[PDB]
Amino acid sequence: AAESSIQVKNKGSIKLSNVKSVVNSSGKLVITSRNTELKLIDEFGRTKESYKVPYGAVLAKGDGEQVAGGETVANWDPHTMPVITEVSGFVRFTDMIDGQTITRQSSLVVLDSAERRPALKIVDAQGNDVAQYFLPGKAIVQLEDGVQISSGDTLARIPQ
Amino acid sequence: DGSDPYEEMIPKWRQLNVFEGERVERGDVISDGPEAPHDILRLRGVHAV
Repeated sequence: AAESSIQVKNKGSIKLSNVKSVVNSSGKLVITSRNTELKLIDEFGRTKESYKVPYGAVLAKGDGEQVAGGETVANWDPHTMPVITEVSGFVRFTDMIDGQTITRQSSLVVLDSAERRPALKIVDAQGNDVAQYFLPGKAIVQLEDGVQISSGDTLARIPQ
Repeated sequence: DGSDPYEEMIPKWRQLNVFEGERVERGDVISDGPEAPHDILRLRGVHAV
C-alpha cells in the first residue's frame, strides 16, 4: 500500500499519545519521537482505532479534535522520514566540496561517507551561531546556504 | 548514561532507527527488525516476553 493516508472508520476523537510537539511551518505539528500511539475516543474510554505513526509525521487534525471519520488525520511521507530543523534561519553548510560531494539532479547531495559528514547548526538569520546536522550515506539537502528556512521544514533526504 | 556506557557495534549493514539522543530508554528500538524473545525479557521483563 503506497498510500500514506490513514482512514478512520468512525467519528472518534483522535488521542495522540507518546508524542513530541514541534512547531512546523504551519499550524500543524511534526512529531520527532519514533514511538507514537494513536487512539479513538468517541463516547467512552474505549479506543476505536490504533494504527501507527512514524517519525516526521504531520497530523491533519489536532489532538483531541472530534474527527468526523472517513478523513485523513495524519499525513507523512511513506518512503522517507524528514529531519526537522531545530533552529529557524539560513542553512549552514560546512565543507561543501564540488565534484566529489556534489551530485547534480538547488538539489545537491551533501556528502558520501564511502567517497570520503561535517556537522553544523542552522544559522539564526544569515550566519549566526545558535544543534548537530548528521549526513548519512546518500543524504541530500536541496536547501542552499542563506535559504532562511523556517523551523519544522525539511527537504528531500534521498534515503540510501 | 551518567556511568557505565554501552559500547555496542553494528556491522553497518543495518540502518540506525534513531539519530539524536532523544533520551533513549531501556528496550527502545535502536534499529528496526524482528526482535528476539531473549532480548525482550532481558530489556523489558517476564510479562513483556
